Amino acid sequence: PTTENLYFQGSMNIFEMLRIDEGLRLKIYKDCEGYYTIGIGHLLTKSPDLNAAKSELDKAIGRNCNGVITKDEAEKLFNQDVDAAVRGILRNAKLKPVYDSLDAVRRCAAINHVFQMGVTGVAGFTNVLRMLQQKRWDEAAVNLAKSRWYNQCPDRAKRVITTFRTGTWDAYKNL
Repeated sequence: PTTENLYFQGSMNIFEMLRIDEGLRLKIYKDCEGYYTIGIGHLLTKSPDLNAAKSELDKAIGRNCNGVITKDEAEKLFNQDVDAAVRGILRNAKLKPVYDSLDAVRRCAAINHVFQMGVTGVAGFTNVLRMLQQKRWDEAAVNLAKSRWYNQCPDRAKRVITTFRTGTWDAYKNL
């Protein structure tokens, strides 16, 4: 690793990680599962109704957006959504002990997983949670790769799975 390479971990954090996995879009679009999304992975609604998505958007931002937001608004919403995922882990009796056992990089992977799937989805993966607590990284990554979350939308999840396997930021290098 060069001096620059050793600096790369200091540039990565949960925000930059999710920003790479989710992208940044200023107009409502459908994600890989067909759900209306905006910003940095902000899922607006699971309803097939674009009007519902627009109503949820206006509520989230606090103005009449007509389906479009600014980069600053996307960043603000993203920070709220990341804070929500962390809070959701820490108040959950199943997820908190696993999260606490993880190193800093895998804790980002955990927050990312919860941001993408929600708390009950993540807390339902009984075997993966035990594998992570037991530091069985290869087994945890193989089992994550069986999930519908990964298999239905591999490009958004693959980086996170690698990060659970290695505890490094290597999957986020050289985009």
